Formats: sequence, C-alpha cells, structure tokens
Amino acid sequence: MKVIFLQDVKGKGKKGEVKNVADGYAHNFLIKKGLAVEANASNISALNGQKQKEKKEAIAELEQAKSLKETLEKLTVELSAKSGEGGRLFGSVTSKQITEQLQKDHNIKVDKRKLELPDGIRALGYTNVPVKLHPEVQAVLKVHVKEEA
Amino acid sequence: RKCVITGKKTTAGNNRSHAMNASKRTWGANLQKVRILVNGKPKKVYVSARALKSGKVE
RNA sequence: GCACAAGGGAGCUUGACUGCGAGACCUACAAGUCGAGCAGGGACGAAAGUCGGGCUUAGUGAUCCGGUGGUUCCGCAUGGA
RNA sequence: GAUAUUGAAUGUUGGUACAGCUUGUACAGGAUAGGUAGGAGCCUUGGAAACCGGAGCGCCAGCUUCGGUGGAGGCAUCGGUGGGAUACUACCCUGGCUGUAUUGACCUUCUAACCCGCCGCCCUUAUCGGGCGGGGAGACAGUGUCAGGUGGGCAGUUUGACU
RNA sequence: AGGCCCAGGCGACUGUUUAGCAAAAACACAGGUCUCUGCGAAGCCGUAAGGCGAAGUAUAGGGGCUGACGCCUGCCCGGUG
RNA sequence: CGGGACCUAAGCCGAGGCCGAAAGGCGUAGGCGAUGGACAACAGGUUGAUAUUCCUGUACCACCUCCUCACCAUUUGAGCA
RNA sequence: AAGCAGAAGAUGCGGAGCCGCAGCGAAAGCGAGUCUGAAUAGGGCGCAUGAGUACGUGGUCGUAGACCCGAAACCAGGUGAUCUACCCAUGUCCAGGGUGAAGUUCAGGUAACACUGAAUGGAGGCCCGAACCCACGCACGUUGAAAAGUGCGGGGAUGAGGUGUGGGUAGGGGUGAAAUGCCAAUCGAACCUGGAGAUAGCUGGUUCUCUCCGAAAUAGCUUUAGGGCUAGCCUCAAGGUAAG
RNA sequence: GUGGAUCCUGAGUACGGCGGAACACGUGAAAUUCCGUCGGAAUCCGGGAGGACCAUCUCCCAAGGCUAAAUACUCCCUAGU
RNA sequence: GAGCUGUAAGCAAGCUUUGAUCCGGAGAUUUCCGAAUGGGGAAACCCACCACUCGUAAUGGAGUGGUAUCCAUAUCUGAAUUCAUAGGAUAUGAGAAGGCAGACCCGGGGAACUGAAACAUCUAAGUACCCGGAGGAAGAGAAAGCAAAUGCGAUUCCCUGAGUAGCGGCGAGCGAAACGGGAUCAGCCCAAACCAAGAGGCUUGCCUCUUGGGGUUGUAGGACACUCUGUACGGAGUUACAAA
Repeated sequence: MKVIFLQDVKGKGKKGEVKNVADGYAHNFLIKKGLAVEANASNISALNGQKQKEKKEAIAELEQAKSLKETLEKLTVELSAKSGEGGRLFGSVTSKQITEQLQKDHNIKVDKRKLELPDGIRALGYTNVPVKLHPEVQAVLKVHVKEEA
Repeated sequence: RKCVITGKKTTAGNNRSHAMNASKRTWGANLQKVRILVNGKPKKVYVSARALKSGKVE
C-alpha cells in the first residue's frame, strides 16, 4: 500500500503517490518492467531530489520568470523612431520587431514571442506601451517611442 | 522443493480434531514457479509466497 | 402400632431452624439411625408444655468436572483483577 | 468455502469522510420558530407586504421552494399567562437529499503473474528437462494454510455380570 | 489300443479352482444390461515426479450384475442410495 | 566350437534433470543385458585320459606389407567412401 | 551430602541440607491452644500424661526383568516369487489315426439369381489315442521308497496349451478364470533382527533340619463370581491388667 | 576522558490471530520457547521481562557470531586391582 | 651380544662375536576386488582410449603414466539474437564421495506391546528404531538473566531444595525451578552512524558497489565535536581472547 509510480498510468497518482497506494498489484506487473516503486525510505528521499532536483528547478524557473522582470523597467527611453511622417502618420511598421528588438540597441536580446498587446499598435509616435509578457507567471513593462527624422 | 530465497521447509504436524485422537499430517510450504534470478539468466526456481511479496524483483 | 388416639373437625399459625450436641445403635469401609440437653432467636397455649417436617419403616446415589449466590481468606515483585 | 498466492478495468451496491441546501414546528411569543455564542439591528425599487400558480415538506397546523402579479415594505426582538427565543449574525447540530472523497463486496470483460501430457526454433543427434518465440487459458486452476461435509474405504477399541 | 441302452436335477461347452483332504451343482467365458468416463480421463499404483489405462478415443475403456441358445423378464420411488 | 575384443529385446543402471522431511523415488542422453540376430574346419588317427583343440591330410575368415606382378591417376582429382 | 585432602581404604573437613523438639485452620492467623460458631457455650483435633535422631541386622511394602516357566499376537527396521500366483521378453515341444465346415471348381438349373449333385479344399478352446501336462476311482503306504508317492484305471493332449532362459510385482503388500488360496515343505497377513526378560487374574516348578503355636473356604462389596481389598479366624512382640 | 546541539544501537523481524510441538505444565486462569499459515510495531519521550492481563516499580537491551575447563562414553594401547 | 633358520617339536641345505636371529623409531615395496573413480561388470573379473618406452618387415602385442563425477577457482569460446547468456572446451585443486567403538550428545523422522486390573485422553516416549551431523567431547554460555533486599553478576555438571511447587479420564502417573553448598573458574568481536580509497548509474546534485579504519553498551554506549595520552621496549598471542 506504498509505492511511487512517478509515471502515472490511470492510477490515482502521478509523479508517484506518497500516500497509501495499491498493494500486490505492483509485486508482479507495475514494478517489473513497468514503473518501479518501493516507497521505502531509501528510494523515497532519492525521488525527493528530483522532486528534490526540481525543487531546485522550481527555484530556477520561478526566478527565471522573476529575475528578468525587474531587469527591464528602469530602461532608458526606447528611442526607435518608426519613420513618423505622412502629414502626421508614419512609415515605419510597428508590430513585433521594434517592440522587442528595442533592447539590443546596446546589446541585450530578447524573443519576439513574448509581447503583450492584443490590438496591433496604432502606428503613432506616442508612449508606445509595451507590457513585456515573458511568461504567464511573470509579466514586465517596456516602452517604445517614435521620433522625427 | 526448498526455495532458495529463504529457509522454509516442510514440517510434520498433527490434525487435532474434536475429541482429539489425533491423526498425523505433514505441512508443506507454499511455493510458486514464478521466475527468480540466480546466476544469469533465469530460469527457473521455486519461491515461497511470503518471500514473493515485495523484496526481490521477479 | 394407634380410640390416655398418632384417627377426624376448627382457631392461631410456619420449628418444613441457625450453630450445635453429652451418648449409643448399625459395622470391612463409605455411609446409615436415634438422641436428652446448651445457645441464638421464634410459633402455639393463660400457664404447664410442645414443635430440629409427615403414626413408623421406602420415594434415590459418590468422587471428579463446571454453573449460580454468600465471603473482616489466598491471589507467583508491589496495587487490582 | 474463506484466505494467501492474486491482475486491471467497467456495472451495481455498501460503508464511511466532506461540501452544500432544505427539515427540526411544546398552553405560550402572536402562530402549528432547532438550539447556542454574538447583535441592537433590520433588511425593502441590487423592487418590500400582498397575493397567483409550480414545487416540496409537514404537527397536513404550518414551514419552505420559485418564480407570476404587486405594487411599497415586512419585522422582531421587546411587553409577552410557555424551559429558551427570533430584524438577525455566527456555530453545529436533528431529519432528509445531492454531489464530492475513498474504499470493500457484487458485475462483467479483458489480460502482462500464473497455467499449459499445445505449436514451431535452439540447447541437442535427445516426445526428459530447459531456453526462445508463437498460441490457448487465465486471475481461476494448482498448491499453501484454515474450516465444514462425505467417508469401513483404511485404523484404535468396546460390546457387563448373576445364570 | 471304448462296455452300452435309458430316465431326471444342476451346469451351455472346452477350460480353471483350494500345490499337500473338497475340481464341483463352484469359478470363468462369449453374450445381455446398467452406470461412469471428451483425453491433462474415468479408474487407478504413488507424499510427489512418473506411469498404467494408451502410441487407446463413447462401435473406445473402467466398474456392478446376469451367464451359450429359445420363450420371457410383472407391480411398487414410501423408506435407503 | 560356446561366450568376450559385434548388436539389440524384456528389464535394469543411469551425466545434467524432474521430484521427495532426510535416506531416496522417477526418468533423458548413454550404457548394460541373451533365452534372439551377425559370424570363418572338415575328415580319420592317437592316450591308462582331453580332442568338429593334440597329429596326418586338405582348407576357410579377418588384418598387416621388408615383398612379387597387373591396372590407374596428381585437386581437369585415380580412390577411400 | 556433593566436594577438597587421603594406599580408588579408613580417617578427616565441609553445616548446604534433612528429621525431631507442641499444634490447630482451607487459608488469614493464632498458640498450649486452635478451629466451627453471636458465643467467656458445646464439640473435633492438639495439650495436659514429654522422645527422637544417625547407622547396622531382619520382617515386609513401593519403583525397576523383581519368583522362575509359557503365550498366541502388536509395532519398528530388514530379507525373499532359485518353489509358487501372475505379468513381460525371447526360444522350444506336441507319435499317428478320423470327422468334415467355409471357400473354390465342374455339371444340373434360372433372364440373372437361389438352389441341386460330384470333385477340390483342410478349420476346430473338434473326435480317438502316446509322449507331456494334469490329480478324479480304488488299493498299497502313514517310525512310509518318499514331510503327498507308487500300482492299475481316468481327463486334456493345435491350444483358455506344455515348457526352458532372463527379467518384474514385497508383508497393513503382491498376486489370484477366487478357494482366504499362493508368496521358499509356514499364510485370515510370510520370514529374521530389535522394542521384549512384551504382558498374563491362567499353568507348571520352588532344592537343608528340628522345635513352638496354628487356620480358613464366611460377610460386605467389586466389568466381581476359577481374582482382589477390608472384617471373621491365625501368629509374633510390647503393654492393660485379671477384665474373661 | 570532557560535551548531549545532531545521527545510530541488529525488520516481513519483535509480537498478534489461526494451527501444533517443546518447556514437570495434557488448552486452561496460563505463560515462556521453537515451528507452519496469514496480519504486522516502536526505534531512546524507545523496547522487553518479572507464570493471564493492566498500572506502578524493580531488572535487562532481544531479533549477529565466538568460546577452553568442570561433564559423558569407550573399539582400543600401558600398568595394577 | 650366541645362537638362529615362526607355529612344527622330526627331516635337507645355510646364516653369524669383521655380530645375525630379535625389540623400537624413521622409510621402501605394497598384486587384485573394494567409496573405486578409464569403460562395463556377476565383487576376487573383462574391454579400452590418449602420450612415452620395448619389440615386430609390419599388424597384432607388451610395460610406464594420464583419462569417473560433482563442486570450487580460473582461462578461452559460444544457441536461438545483434550484443549477451545458456551450453561447450581446457587448466589448476592431499576438495568430496567412503569406512567405522554395538559408546557418548545435537538436529530431523518415530511407534507399539504395556500400565491405567478393559480402553479412546495419557502411560510406555521422544524410549526402541531410521536418517542427517559431528567431535574427542558435543550441546549450552556471557544477561531482553534470576530475584523482591544491606539483592545477586556467563554457562555446564554434582549435592540439595523434594518427590516439594504443580500438571494430570486430577484417574493411572508425570515431575520442576530459584536460593544455598561445590567442581572448573578467561571473556571478546561482527552488523549499524562517521572517515579514507577505488566505480557508476544518474539531472550538477545524488544513492549503493567494493576495500580498510571507527565502534560495539544499558543508574545507557558509540558515531560527531572538544581535551590529553600514545604508536611502545609495555602488553598480548596460535585453544576463545582478531589472525596467524
């Protein structure tokens, strides 16, 4: 009544049940070739590491989302003019590139797949708001501005 | 007939029936032909039902 | 064996008793039978007295094993069980 | 038979644990109101009383459920001839019900243990045995305890004395 | 190197049986019938493995009963299986 | 000649193995085992004896080349098989 | 006492223990008294009325072969189908004389058949009858020639047959055309070795002498009635005394 | 030796149900110990025993392995009785 | 240190005071059967193979060694399958199979006669007997021990307790233990936390594989940390005490 599947299979448990499991069912099938289990001290703690190892990874991921947050806010004004012209309109295309690529104007780089703006951005020059959306867990804030040339 | 994993053995006993007389009766150990690993690779060896639970992998 | 009624009829009634018991009969033993009288408390009768179940002699039996009550007894170290 | 070997599901059902709602209706309050810690508060066009039906409950007195209509309100507590006592908020319960959460019986089916005096291949020249694949069987069987039956079929003995 | 003719009971016959008291009216047999058995068999010999049945397959095997052949083989399932 | 340097039957032993409190039981491969199959010597003589054994004649089977002839072929392979 | 010394001897030394000195009650306890009982009542027992202890001899009783003789039979462990019962495998034996079936052939005969007559053919738990296998008659045998045979008859004698050789089945068993038969001259459970010196109310036998006393065959019971235990009767010893 | 902030001190075991044996103890008021069959603990604030069981108290650390000598017995080699 | 050639005492031919015959220690040879073990086998026998040697013109044949099985350690190969494994080949093995003191004690099997005046719980008994094991002793043994106060400090055996405590158709019978007195008297280690070395599954990490240190106690001991003292001239040792 104590095993650790980890590799859930229709069983009332995933990542390995730490509480009362089925018995005699694993003695010949589950354990053999299937998903070994022995929820006995030794094997337990070891799973821990992985669960243990990804407790370290949990830290990692959570903080990936929230290192990177904070990292880009105080940013110097994004001065990427989008060819403002046309008697009061623009020429430059404001969509995905200038939004994200506005970071390596010094070096750092990002991924265009993180932008957060439902509507496409009206081709203006004003305070183009850029709510950096790296991951669901963590959101950021960026800006964009157009100039005349 | 003896299993290798443990020292279980047949042990003679008696049938103490009502108005115990009582008739003799040997008691064999429980056993299974399920495969066990000795020098590689199986098979085959008998195993006690008690030892078969948990413990050594089939 | 009994009309000095133990035989029949009524009144009051439970001695149809608790501890006993000097001494004998019965005699392989086990057991069986009678008993004056002492004390505790009573019944009847005014008292005297009588009552330790039936006129007498049969109507029943071990030990072991368990059941149920009464127990200022014991109860595997000490307290209870 | 149970159990241990001893599988996975489904179906039914049980057991509980949980969430929730409704129900608890004793002269009396004022009734035909579970109580208890709080609370002096209400609630009402985020449409109130009222009715009208659906709906359940029931002490068939009443309670409730909803909505129709309605159209601006209902209270109590309190004072009270009942053990409390209510605008109520909190709590947890009485009945009931629903899900949830787990299990164990059934319930089927499958299928990797197990099972093959089944087939091929190899050991290996070998109907033994075994590997190895295939197939059928299957959570049984077989065996292991444990229990009840049947059982001269096989044993141990008795079956008196007086006369 | 056969004594025969008859008449009845029992047993079809040949055969077999208590070596060392009884050879037969006994036993057995073919036949008849019932029952069980689907193969890893029912029955078994064995704690088991193995083997018989069987290099068989319900027209085949195991067991009970009855005894060639002819005429037949009636009734009863309450009780005991 | 009979048996063994040949074979196999009933049966037995039996590596590993299958089973069994132990001892052992069972059974492959293999082996054992004639009462069977295969297999070359026949006539007279001889002693107080033993003679299809010794002997006088004629033989027969199997195997081996210091040998004697005959036929062949050098992996296009004579032959042993 | 074991034991430590000491010719494996005695004697030592070791007081661990044992028994006695006063019990009663089931115990609690109390004590020359204690118990039963409300009981300074009664009664049971013990006191009052006082000898044991350790060895030696003997009478005996218990636990052990327990006084010797004797079972049939039980269990355990082994040995044997060289006789016999049967099975398996492989060989071998059956002088001769009769009966005549199926089938076949040739003729009769039919449309073909059936059928009919001769020839041919040789089957049979067939007939007669020797080897052989048996074992029904009688007699002789019975300290026999012999632990089953002989003499004269009899049955089967080509088969459910006789028989050789080798092998198999082992005793709470095998085998058995079955009778409780057979398994080494043994069979309702074979043979030897062990438990066993089994047991036994039943049987037989207890071996030197004298002297003194001297019974009983009844009762109560008893799975007892052909045993047994107490009482009746006997004997020895110590006391009471002179009870009879 | 000083310290007790952290870790160890013998797992399918120890025990319990069922079924037996062995402990003088015959399954009962009954241990304890050793077996089979199923369940199955704490681990130092711990555990076991002290003749059911519980609390207290008193002792001891089981589920690992070693151990001479005191003791028993002679087929036998010496000597003696 | 004078006779010897066994019984065997009579017979032939010989050995020895340059010392036999004899007694003892250490050896040698040691045929064949026999656990047997090259193969088979009906015990005292047959048939071989592989190398060396003798001999033969050659075959045949004769002597010397090896060749049973299982297990253990190794070294190469190699089936379904590719790896691999099973399996096979070869080498190294005073290993193991056996015998027996009819004895003694442990383990696993294990009755019945008998007693209970029968017989079924029990007795006989865990006795006879079978098997597995050993050793000269084995078993047991250093506390989950007794036990009930000023407590005793491993087992074994002997004397006691005692025929007591108890068990028991509470029948028949069975039968302790502690304390006390003696014999002989030694007590230690393996597992587990931790350190060091080697590897290896894996996600750095990490959790077990192996080899040595560390450490083996209960008014608890040790790992860990902190103090000293040591690595000797001390102690111990082949019988436990680690091994020799």
